[PDB]
Amino acid sequence: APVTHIWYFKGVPSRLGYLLDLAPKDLEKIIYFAAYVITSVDEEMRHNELSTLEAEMAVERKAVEDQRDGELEARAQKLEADLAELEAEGAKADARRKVRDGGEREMRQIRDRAQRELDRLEDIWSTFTKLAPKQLIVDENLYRELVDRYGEYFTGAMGAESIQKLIENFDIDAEAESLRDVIRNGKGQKKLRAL
Amino acid sequence: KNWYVVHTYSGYENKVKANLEKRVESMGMQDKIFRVVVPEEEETDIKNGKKKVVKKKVFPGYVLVEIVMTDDSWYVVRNTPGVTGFVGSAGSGSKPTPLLPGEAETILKR
Amino acid sequence: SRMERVVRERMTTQDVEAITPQTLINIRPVVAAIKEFFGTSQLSQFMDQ
Amino acid sequence: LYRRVINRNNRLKRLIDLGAPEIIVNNEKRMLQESVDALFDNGRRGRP
DNA sequence: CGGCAGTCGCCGTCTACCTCTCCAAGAGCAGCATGCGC
DNA sequence: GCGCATGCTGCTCTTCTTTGCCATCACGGCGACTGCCG
RNA sequence: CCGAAGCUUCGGCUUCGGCAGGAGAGGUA
Repeated sequence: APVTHIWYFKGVPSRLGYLLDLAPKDLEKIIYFAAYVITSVDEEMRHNELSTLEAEMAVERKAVEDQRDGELEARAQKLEADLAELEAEGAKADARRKVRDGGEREMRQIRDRAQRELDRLEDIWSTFTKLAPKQLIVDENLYRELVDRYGEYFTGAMGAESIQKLIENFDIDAEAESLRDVIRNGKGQKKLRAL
Repeated sequence: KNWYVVHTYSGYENKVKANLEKRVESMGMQDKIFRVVVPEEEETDIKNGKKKVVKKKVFPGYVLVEIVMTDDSWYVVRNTPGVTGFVGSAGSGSKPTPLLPGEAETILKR
Repeated sequence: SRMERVVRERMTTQDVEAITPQTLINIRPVVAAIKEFFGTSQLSQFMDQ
Repeated sequence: LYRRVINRNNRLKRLIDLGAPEIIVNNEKRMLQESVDALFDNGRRGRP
């Protein structure tokens, strides 16, 4: 398996980090198998299946919400039937109101649960849509989720074998003229970074 | 109650096994650790009329031990005389990660 | 302290009713520490006569 | 340090050409990287 | 976005000569050799 | 008389780093950097 | 490279044998 020369990555400064435009902490995380990175993301198919998967994810979210509705329905119905067959006739209606409050707390719990699942799917969508090369993706769960749903288009892994791919698919000239353009018309500290 | 992995030195897989096994009973935790299996294969060392079938550990140094995730369970498991430490640095290396159940079943094919 | 750590770790892997003080005690760490102090040390110096 | 590098490389080769799960291979690759780093410059990262 | 100040790591710290001592071991895995039992 | 069991003995590695062990280390100059406040 | 032993035509030829790293402490100018 490929490895990385220590001289060109753990220095002051980091020459590999200066060439690849990455913080040294990110390089240390990628190299020592603690986080993922996206080597390349196809922009053609993605730019069409964008709307395609938009439709698909709308469908999915609808399904999710409807399943929530159905579970709610079932549980609520049963609970209410039970509490209606007996409005705590031994004391007062207030004991039935209290068990109904418990039931509504349960309802709100399930609500929050489903809502959080909805926003996690939202997060998924967000991350998958705006995805560019050189974007550290931590959390193995998220990575595997993305590689399950939209496993095509984007590619990436961790380790020095995943940095060999970034270096191999690198164009020196475009970055050189980009840096020269930044130095030509710029100020602040971005000029110092470009220098 | 998922199947986790652990790391031992070298040749200490069965010493680690016995140690953990007995400890779980003596230390009193017969409700978190449940099953321990050390994957092993086979090597035909026939001496032209004298078979052997010696231990050929497919994964030397790795003992997969099912364990309910807690804190004292982690203590007893990792501090058993012989184990170097846990596996699963996926998230920097804070907590172990449960081995993919399908991968566990495929490991337990034999 | 090293011998105490060893005996504490070994007290939970042996079987009861066969545990005796002579089987729980290891002498090697103590003699190793003593012979490391009296030999390769910066304060036990060769005498000048 | 050469013996360490050779041992880790041999274990990695045998584990890769066996159908091992991904977690164990990643652990072995990290350990090999650390061993090579210690060969070229001992003490720069982590402990000597 | 945009300054901003603490902070954290890495670099360096004179030349030549003399004498002495000390520098992983126990655990483990086979491989038999002979004694004891049926 | 033969098979099984247990002790001399070749014989080649093996020695981590958690909820642990470990205890610290000057002093000045320089440069990135990095969370933090505005 | 040194030693031992033979042939030696006196240029030499043949046999055998043989090695030297680190850490710490104290001292002189």
